[PDB]
Amino acid sequence: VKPIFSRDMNEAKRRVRELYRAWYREVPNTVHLFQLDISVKQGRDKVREMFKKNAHITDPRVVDLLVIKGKMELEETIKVWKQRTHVMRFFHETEAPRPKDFLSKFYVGHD
Amino acid sequence: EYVVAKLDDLINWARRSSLWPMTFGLACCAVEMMHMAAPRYDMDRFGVVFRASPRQSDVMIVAGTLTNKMAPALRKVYDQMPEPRYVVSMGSCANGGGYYHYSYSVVRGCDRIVPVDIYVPGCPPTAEALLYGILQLQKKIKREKRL
Amino acid sequence: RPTVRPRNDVAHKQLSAFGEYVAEILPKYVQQVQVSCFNELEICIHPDGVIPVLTFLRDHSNAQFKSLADLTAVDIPTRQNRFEIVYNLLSLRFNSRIRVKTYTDELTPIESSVPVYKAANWYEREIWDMFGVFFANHPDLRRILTDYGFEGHPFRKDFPLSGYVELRYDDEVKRVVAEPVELAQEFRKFDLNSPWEAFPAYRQPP
Amino acid sequence: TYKYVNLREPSMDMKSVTDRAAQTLLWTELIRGLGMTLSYLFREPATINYPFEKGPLSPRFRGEHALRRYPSGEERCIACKLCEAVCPAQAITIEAEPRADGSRRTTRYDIDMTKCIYCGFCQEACPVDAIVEGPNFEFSTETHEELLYNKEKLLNNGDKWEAEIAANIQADYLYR
Amino acid sequence: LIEVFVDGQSVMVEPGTTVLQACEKVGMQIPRFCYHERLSVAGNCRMCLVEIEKAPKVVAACAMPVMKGWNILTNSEKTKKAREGVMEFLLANHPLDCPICDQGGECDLQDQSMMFGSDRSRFLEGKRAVEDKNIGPLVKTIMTRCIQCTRCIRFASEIAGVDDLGTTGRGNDMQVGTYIEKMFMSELSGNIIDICPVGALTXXXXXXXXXXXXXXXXXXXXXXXXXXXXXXXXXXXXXXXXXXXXXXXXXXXXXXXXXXXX
Amino acid sequence: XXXXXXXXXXXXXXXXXXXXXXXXXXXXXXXXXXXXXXXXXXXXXXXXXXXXXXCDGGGGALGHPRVYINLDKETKTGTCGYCGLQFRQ
Amino acid sequence: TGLVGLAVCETPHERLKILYTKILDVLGHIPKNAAYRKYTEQITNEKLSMVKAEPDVKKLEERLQGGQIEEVILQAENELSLARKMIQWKPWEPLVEEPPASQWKW
Ligand SMILES: NC(=O)c1ccc[n+]([C@@H]2O[C@H](COP(=O)([O-])OP(=O)(O)OC[C@H]3O[C@@H](n4cnc5c(N)ncnc54)[C@H](OP(=O)(O)O)[C@@H]3O)[C@@H](O)[C@H]2O)c1
Ligand code: SF4
Ligand code: SF4
Ligand code: SF4
Ligand code: SF4
Ligand code: SF4
Ligand code: FES
Ligand SMILES: [Zn+2]
Repeated sequence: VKPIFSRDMNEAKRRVRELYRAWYREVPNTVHLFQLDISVKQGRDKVREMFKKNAHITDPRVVDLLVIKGKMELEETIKVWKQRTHVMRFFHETEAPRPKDFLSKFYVGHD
Repeated sequence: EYVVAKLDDLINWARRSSLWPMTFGLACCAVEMMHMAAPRYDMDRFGVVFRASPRQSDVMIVAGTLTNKMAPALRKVYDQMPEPRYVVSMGSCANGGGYYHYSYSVVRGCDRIVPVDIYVPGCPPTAEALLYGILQLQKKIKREKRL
Repeated sequence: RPTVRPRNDVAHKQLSAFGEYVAEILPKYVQQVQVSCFNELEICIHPDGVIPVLTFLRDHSNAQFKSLADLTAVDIPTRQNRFEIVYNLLSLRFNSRIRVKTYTDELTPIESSVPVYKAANWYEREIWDMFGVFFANHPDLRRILTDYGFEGHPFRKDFPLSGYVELRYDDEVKRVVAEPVELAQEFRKFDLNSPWEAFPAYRQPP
Repeated sequence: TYKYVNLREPSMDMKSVTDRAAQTLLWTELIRGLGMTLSYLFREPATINYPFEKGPLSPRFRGEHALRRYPSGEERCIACKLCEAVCPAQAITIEAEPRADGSRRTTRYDIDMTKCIYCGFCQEACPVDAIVEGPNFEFSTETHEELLYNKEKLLNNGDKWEAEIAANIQADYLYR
Repeated sequence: LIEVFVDGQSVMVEPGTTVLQACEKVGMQIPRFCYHERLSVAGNCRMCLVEIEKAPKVVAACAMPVMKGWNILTNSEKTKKAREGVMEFLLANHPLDCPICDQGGECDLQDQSMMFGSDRSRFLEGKRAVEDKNIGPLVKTIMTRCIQCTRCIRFASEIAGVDDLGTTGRGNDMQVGTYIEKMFMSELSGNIIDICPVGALTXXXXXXXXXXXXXXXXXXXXXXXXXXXXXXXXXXXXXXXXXXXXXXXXXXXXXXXXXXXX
Repeated sequence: XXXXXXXXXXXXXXXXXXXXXXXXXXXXXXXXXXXXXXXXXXXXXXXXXXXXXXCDGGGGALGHPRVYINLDKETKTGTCGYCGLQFRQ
Repeated sequence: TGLVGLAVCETPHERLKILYTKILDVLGHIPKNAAYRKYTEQITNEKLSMVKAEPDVKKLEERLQGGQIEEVILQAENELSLARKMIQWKPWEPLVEEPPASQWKW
């Protein structure tokens, strides 16, 4: 069909599963080889919240592009690349962070 | 009382004599930084030595443009430097992004990564104007550790 | 005209022969649209087969190009199909410049030019970086000009010039260089666009 | 055009082989290379010490920005936003208000030195010739705040360089 | 309806349709100075001169209708020789205000010199200046910058109601002023500054505050005065200073309220 | 003229009960000399012979585009767009 | 004598004749109605006549090459690969692919 991408509907879901195992094994390895930073358990919780935002699945075309991107930004650790605890860090350290409420945001006055 | 005030100037004279800068080739500014070596305008062995080295050097010149890729890279160089360290932001890109600025990749100000003591405003920072940056650094060192 | 005209058309009819010669083969698979203006030739190619077009012009008895050197891509949101990957080709034996274009939206993968041209793989990484177009059967697709912790694709007209992650503080944390801060200085949006049409003949009827 | 870099066998037989072998057995050409720097040592060096001697320049040179004025008082800048739009760095900002009564010449006038890549474009785009680039080198600060130029003021303080600017512009009208 | 081809392409038009009105259907805008939207059709400039397929003299677009099936070219050889010439006549007696002038980019005459008129040179020596006309609150009027046309003259007579602007002389001395020293009435005459193509009549409240270059425009309906819709407001960093009338089909007849303009 | 401590130059306000201004405390703030445009009125008005006069700073050397100024009204003298120089008769 | 390129300048005649006769047969396997066979054949036959007439002359190498026989041999070496790829992937013989959307002007 058009266009190919990589997988058709059901096959695209199992490509995410293979991607999930490869990244789950690296988070204990990126403590001793990289840096302690936060925690091994807290690093694994960062994985689950990342896939929840990506969880929609309507077409295999969108899913396949996420796999290629998932084998790049999460690949920035496996083959040993320089980051120095600045790159590949997803969580905000200095975030305020803002909340969504008609009493909290309106008191600060924004938009 | 009199010996205390005069000995402090003698330690400050040691840095007034010689300053070893870092040779960062991260700019068009770096070619003008190579004009400091060019005989017509020289601080070479007047104070400047082009040996550089990441650890032995006292001064580091941030030459021009810095990207978000080089932002963690230049920071770890600053940590390797000894305690008497002076940072010169030679070039308009180093001062706050001469060009680009509003761009996605270029870091604005350099002070967001590494604190700056002496600012040089010039894009093609003329070697004549570059001579001020080292001479002002030598003049700025006045008094260190009273008590 | 003495200073007003750059060059008179003389090789324009000679270059128009190429506009017929490749079109004499007449594939719906390859040819489609042939445009020739200002001593230059432009061809756009159907997404299904890009590699067979690139194997052509390479070698060939009539015209020898070989060098498929420089590789660009166009971002335009006017059409239903978004991106336009543009190949700039040069001949050493023949001494001529021809253009190869793609018309597809290419959010869905497109065929790679790596088996035909060796230096094409480095340019293919840039298109995946800036525009976000994946190349099928590509060896080593790695980020070059983008940051290691960069989200999205930096060139697309859908998002601003400043971006989302751009400002990098140091402040409170001893070693970690900041990322989530988003604010930058105000880029003044110029609304300078001249009234009246600039040139005749370029005007299209609604 | 062809020039050829390859020598294509300099040695042939007996006489041509021995001298090509002599330079590799001992040195000769290294001693000949030693003589190049030897004569280079004796000839006088072209060196300029900055606090006393000064380097060569030109009648038209761009450095630190300074806005000029008319011989009989009056600020020469007319407020157009002309130089604002040409500026490729967008370093120059201008907001204009009427001056007391009648005259309409500026209020906000900031030129960033954190920006500005130095073109002379603002010098060229100006119809009244307000910003004229003077021969400037001396500028060194502790902060960005001290470096970026305020609402005219410090730009108007370029009177110390305006005497040179008036001399330099006399070599500028009907260009060179 | 009779059809007549303009620039080879055929376009259907009404029997009493103007030449410039017929040009709009073919998607081509002729160089204008005397309006076609709402102001009455009048000559008194001869800029919109177009050459027919078989005609010795060029006819004005504002006055002459198409009527019969005749071919008219917009990018003709005679038209380009005309357009470059008339621009030179307009600028032989023009005071040169462009950097100081309140308009700059918004000025219609400024664009037409760049688009149509002769660029390389303009033969001129000695330009006449007119004395400043009296004006009340809105629009700081300068008679020198005025090109002496018929746009604001008919605006006071037809659109505004109360007539004030007219003719004062004969040659290159005729002013567009009121002749007698009297301030202009309010009502709806505040929109007269937006009508004029040249930088002669421009709002005194927002004069020299911001140029046309570097100003972000946004369309919004006015709160003050009922039945007011579509009015462009220029941001130009932080606080909005200039508000101009935006084109509307039914809500407003391309004229802002005097209370809303200030 | 100066308000409290800081001197006003080319129409500028210092601070409302000292809140905004804090940086100019250790270092002295800049001030343009004679920025009140007193030198504009100090120059004497030149007499005109013709109905319209052309203005120039100092030929093509000094930056002044040529503007013609009309003299018709007896009250209030006419001045050019670039200069504060006034003309009568 | 040696060529400037990495390809070794070997004194070999009729080597060009074998490769140019081989490619003519490959073209007459699958495409027949296509213009690709009809146009490429008459250029190759024109070049083969120059080789038969001129015996090891530099003027024969100067015709449509002018970079010796080594550059002309490279043109024949990749010609067999180009003909086989054109025979495998149908494009010249068949035309049935969909047309693009109506937009071109910028
Ligand atoms: N972890 C703990 O130790 C701990 C536990 C409980 C509570 N705290 C509280 O947290 C605070 C920690 O601060 P710290 O000890 O980290 O500060 P610090 O390192 O002593 O730094 C204070 C600085 O202020 C200057 N300074 C202070 N008093 C001065 C004077 N009279 N004259 C001149 N210079 C003076 C000193 O400069 P010079 O050196 O040049 O004079 C010094 O560099 C304390 O105030 C304490 O109440 C700390
Ligand atoms: S300031 Fe100018 S010379 Fe220096 S790096 Fe930036 S663009 Fe290059
Ligand atoms: S510097 Fe010149 S161009 Fe810029 S606003 Fe002033 S007068 Fe106009
Ligand atoms: S020199 Fe260039 S960058 Fe600097 S203010 Fe002038 S136009 Fe802007
Ligand atoms: S009316 Fe238009 S062309 Fe004439 S000076 Fe004013 S802006 Fe320039
Ligand atoms: S003021 Fe404007 S609209 Fe009125 S006559 Fe003059 S140019 Fe025409
Ligand atoms: S624009 Fe038609 S007569 Fe003036
Ligand atoms: Zn003047």
